[PDB]
Amino acid sequence: PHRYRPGTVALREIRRYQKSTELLIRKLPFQRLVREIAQDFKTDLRFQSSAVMALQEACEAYLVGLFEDTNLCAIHAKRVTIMPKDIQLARRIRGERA
Amino acid sequence: PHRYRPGTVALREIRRYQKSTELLIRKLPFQRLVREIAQDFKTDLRFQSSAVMALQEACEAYLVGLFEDTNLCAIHAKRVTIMPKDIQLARRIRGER
Amino acid sequence: KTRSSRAGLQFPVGRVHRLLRKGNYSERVGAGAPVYLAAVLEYLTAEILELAGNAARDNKKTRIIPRHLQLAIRNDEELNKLLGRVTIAQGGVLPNIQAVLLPK
Amino acid sequence: KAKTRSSRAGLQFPVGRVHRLLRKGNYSERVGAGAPVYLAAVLEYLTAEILELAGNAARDNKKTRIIPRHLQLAIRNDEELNKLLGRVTIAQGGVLPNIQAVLLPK
Amino acid sequence: RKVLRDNIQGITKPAIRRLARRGGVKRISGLIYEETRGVLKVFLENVIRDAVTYTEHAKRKTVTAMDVVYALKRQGRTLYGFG
Amino acid sequence: DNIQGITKPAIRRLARRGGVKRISGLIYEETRGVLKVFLENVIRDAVTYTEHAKRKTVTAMDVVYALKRQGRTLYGFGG
Amino acid sequence: KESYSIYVYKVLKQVHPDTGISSKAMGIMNSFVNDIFERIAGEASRLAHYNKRSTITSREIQTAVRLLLPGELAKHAVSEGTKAVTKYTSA
Amino acid sequence: SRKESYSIYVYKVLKQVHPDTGISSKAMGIMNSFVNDIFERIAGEASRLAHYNKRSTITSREIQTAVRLLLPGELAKHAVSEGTKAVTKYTS
DNA sequence: ATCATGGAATCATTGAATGGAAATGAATGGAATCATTGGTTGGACTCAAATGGAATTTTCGAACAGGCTCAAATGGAATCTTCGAATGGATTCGAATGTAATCATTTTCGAATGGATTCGAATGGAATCTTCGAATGGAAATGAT
DNA sequence: ATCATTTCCATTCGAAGATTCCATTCGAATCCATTCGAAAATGATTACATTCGAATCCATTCGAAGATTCCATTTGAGCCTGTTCGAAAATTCCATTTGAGTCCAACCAATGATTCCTCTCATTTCCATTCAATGATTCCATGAT
Repeated sequence: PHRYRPGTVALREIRRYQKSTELLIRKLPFQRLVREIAQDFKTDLRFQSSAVMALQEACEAYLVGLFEDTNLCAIHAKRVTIMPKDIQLARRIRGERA
Repeated sequence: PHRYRPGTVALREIRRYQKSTELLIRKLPFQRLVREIAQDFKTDLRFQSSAVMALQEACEAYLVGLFEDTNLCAIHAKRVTIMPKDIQLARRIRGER
Repeated sequence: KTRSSRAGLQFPVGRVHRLLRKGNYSERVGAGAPVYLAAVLEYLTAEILELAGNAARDNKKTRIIPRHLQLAIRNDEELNKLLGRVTIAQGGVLPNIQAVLLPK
Repeated sequence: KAKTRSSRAGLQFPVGRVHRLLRKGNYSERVGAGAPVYLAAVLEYLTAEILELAGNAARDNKKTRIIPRHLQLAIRNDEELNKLLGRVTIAQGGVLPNIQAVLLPK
Repeated sequence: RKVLRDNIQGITKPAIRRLARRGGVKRISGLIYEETRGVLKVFLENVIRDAVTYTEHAKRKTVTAMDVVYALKRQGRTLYGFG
Repeated sequence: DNIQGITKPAIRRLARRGGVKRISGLIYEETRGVLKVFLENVIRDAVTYTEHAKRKTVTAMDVVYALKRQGRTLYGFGG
Repeated sequence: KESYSIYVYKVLKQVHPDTGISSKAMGIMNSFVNDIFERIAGEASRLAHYNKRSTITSREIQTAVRLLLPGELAKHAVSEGTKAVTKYTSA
Repeated sequence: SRKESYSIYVYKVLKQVHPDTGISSKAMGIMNSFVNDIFERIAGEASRLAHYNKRSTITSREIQTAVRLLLPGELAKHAVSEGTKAVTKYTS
């Protein structure tokens, strides 16, 4: 039997997803999530498909940015594992919070 | 002889300066620094005294903010001492760097 | 009668109309717009003045100073976020010490 | 006779239209005849710089056609465009391949 | 209609993982995924509120890509490509 | 050597108003860099405003416009 | 030669009738009004433009305040603006 | 009813710089977004300059101080150059 | 060190999709002519910003003592990565619905404008008062037993 | 928890000065009336978003082995902080100089408005060529031995 060591497929995935630009969240889940949120704001709305595509581009771009900063926070704490305390520190210094 | 333990006069300095609003840099040096810096852009200029006050207000407000975030970074690293590495992380996350 | 009176405002509906016309925001300004705007301005001035005043007499003082405005702004959530990117000259900070720096 | 102001300024970008958008966009009641010339110049210049660096990255990806990934590589590897677009998102740009040193194996 | 509820769970753990990898993340604690779902949820709310505000102002019932683009610029997260 | 006029005690006072219990020794120069960069970026912008008004005096309003542009809006000096 | 001081003072007297203002605290108040004015007016101008309309009405100012003001501040301000406008028409 | 973009111009400049390279529809949309963005940043800052100075006109001098304020460093110097040269060519 | 595994980067292959072209439509920028005034220029003037040099109040500092934080190194607990694959979920596609958006020509209102006047808000200058700065002991930590 | 020098905090007084209350004024908002367009509206007409189920593809997740990262701990250095103490230099004061910035007024120069039209640029179908989807392909970094 052959088994990669923990961290190997991770590094290879970093290389794989940093080389690509395709959207990383599947499309239908993200669309339903958009309709749920917007419905809780106003009822009886529809969406141009390009509006959900804008939303999803903006979102993945925001989250990937945030994981960059989260990861700098783990490493600052001498860790390799991103934790919620890392994310929360990123968002507090970004001034999105607290 | 009696001497406070290390860290107490610090905590009390924190209490004293968070309780007050005065500018903390003495003013003449800061005016000198401002005029020098401005010279390198246009020669030779003058200043409304209120302009130097505006700059100094903005400078100190920025620095206190930056020490807030720096200190959260130190604490995040399980330290009580702010290090340049902390300032650099604060500034990189703020997107100043 | 000034439009401020017919709207019940301390803030100047006429002047706000002139700044709107004269500020390059659009070719033409309806007469409802300076009314509703000057309303919002007087309102927010008032909310800040209330919370600031409160802090001014719980700090044992007669006259609102920037420190009191700063206490008001930062201890209120929605004013704080509205003025998130603003610096109050002579505001100070509001006292906060990280627990882990405390003794014992 | 009839010759356009873009020609009289030596420009690829349309000085007339930049002048109409200036008048029609509520920046001021009046637009000097010099302001749209100089603006259309700065816009054409920055378009040229971006396309320059994007074309370069498209030619190291061995492809004929600039795609958003290429604009994104151009922006983020150039220091000053990067800052100009610090707060901007290129749809379908991706990120710059960068792995923190300490995550590499030993 | 049908009832929309719990859709943030549709953003699965593997997709949060892919987003973490494009962002340079080697190892993800198990409490990250729900925290990510939290932050995403706030992000979309703050964008979508403003977009809907532009659409309501246009007396429209269809949210347009321009409404999203205006909201994002307004929010400080300017987007190119729908413009 | 005017950046040295911003002394160590003044940097430490600012750090205390910021809630800082203990200051490493390399902080002081590092702060001195950051302060200087701050002053550069604002004062450059302020001076540009002065140059455009064809003035020789940098005015508090020039400073305020610069700060607003830099994302550091200041209340109390005329805007 | 202009300020908002007489109105800031009037409203202050309305809300807290026996307290005063420092000079510089009044400067804070004037700066605050001008900042918020400019944010509302600016966003309203954009809303007009986006909708291909040449005029800024109270409906623009309203959508502006909703975009610009957080939560409960938005809700109260929308009310007090709508009540100033109906009160203005019938009077 | 019809719309406008900068595609013909972006495409012209593309031909000048990199004569055998093409541009995708999405890359062009990115470019259109970039021009409209920067247009709005310059025009906005210049408008602010006129108001600040009690003037009713945006002249090429406004556009220029705008460009100095908005663009970083070497980008500013090149762009100011390219604009000043188009303007003198335009008048004289 | 040697070699097997499995993922990746590389070979054109064979065609779907996407561009860059060509043909013309309709609309917009250019052209050429002006009241029209904002910009400019200038001559006179006031306000504020050094400058200066002296007292003066005050910060700053170099230098040591020893506390205590920080860092390195250490052990095991626990948590997170890798693995296979049934299958749930998504993606695809073709289509029918119907609903909202958009183009169009009808005027309902509303906001521009501009002249002539009241009234209001700016400013300055005088008092009323709050705030600040003392000196002076009491609660209160905070360090040593 | 114990009593003990610090210092914080409060207190109570006196003037220093900053608010504000008020006299004056001149500039701005109102009024009032009118031209003319931007906004509102309806109605016919797309069209593209929503929805459908069916087929097909792709991704998910459940549950477990064990790898290895996180953390708790000790422990020893090195680097902080706190006590003066001398001491420079920031401050305060005041008084001068005078250059810049302002303010009208007469004036020049350049920007609007507009009508006709021609030249450009938008969009469309048309077609050529790049991109891609897949398949086997050798290459190669990793993992077992």
